[PDB]
Amino acid sequence: ARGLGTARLQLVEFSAFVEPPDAVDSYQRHLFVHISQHPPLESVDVRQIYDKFGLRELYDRGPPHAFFLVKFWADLNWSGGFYGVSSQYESLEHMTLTCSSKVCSFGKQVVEKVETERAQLEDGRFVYRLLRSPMCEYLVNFLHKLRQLPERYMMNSVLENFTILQVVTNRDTQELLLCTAYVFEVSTSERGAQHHIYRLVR
Ligand SMILES: *CCC(=O)n1cc2cccc(Nc3cccc(C(F)(F)F)c3)c2c1
Repeated sequence: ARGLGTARLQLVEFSAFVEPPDAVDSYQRHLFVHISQHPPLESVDVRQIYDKFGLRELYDRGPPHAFFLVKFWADLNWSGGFYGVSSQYESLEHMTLTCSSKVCSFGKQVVEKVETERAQLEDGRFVYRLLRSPMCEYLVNFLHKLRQLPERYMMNSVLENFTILQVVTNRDTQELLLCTAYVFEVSTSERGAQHHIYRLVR
């Protein structure tokens, strides 16, 4: 694969953002993370991130190529605005998707989010839109609380135990389509949000 996504279901865009209250007057938005997919990928052993998450249960269930690892270098420099998460997938089949998002701190599932979104025909492609979903209030507080840590390495220390498991399944057939594991560091002030996309093997 050359990017995040199987060839049965591919991730177009994924972003967690904030819009300040004066975005109505003049629109700006700040990206905590961002993936835009609109050279093959490097390999990471899934046995090496088992402790951070069920990943082993899902991986043995398969298929292996559906599993990806993304690390974010989040932008945490930017209160009371809207906090949003947007996801967008594309496929050549017409499916109904179930997208579970399990957020674990220290391996303990803190928040889980399950969503359903059915296909839409758009220019020879089937587009799945989960745009502008409000962020969990826990995650807004955690992002807030992480923001005034006095040191960058303390932020990285806390984020060492903070993981997100993305599970996208065909709702009708119950089969797994895409699985992404998110591991977090914090980017510097001068750099924006960044990602690297690995592929989980073995
Ligand atoms: C709790 C449900 C929710 O609103 N939600 C669904 C998600 C799916 C995937 C990822 C995230 N959150 C996320 C993504 C990137 C970076 C962050 C961080 F807070 F900046 F660390 C959070 C959510 C949130």
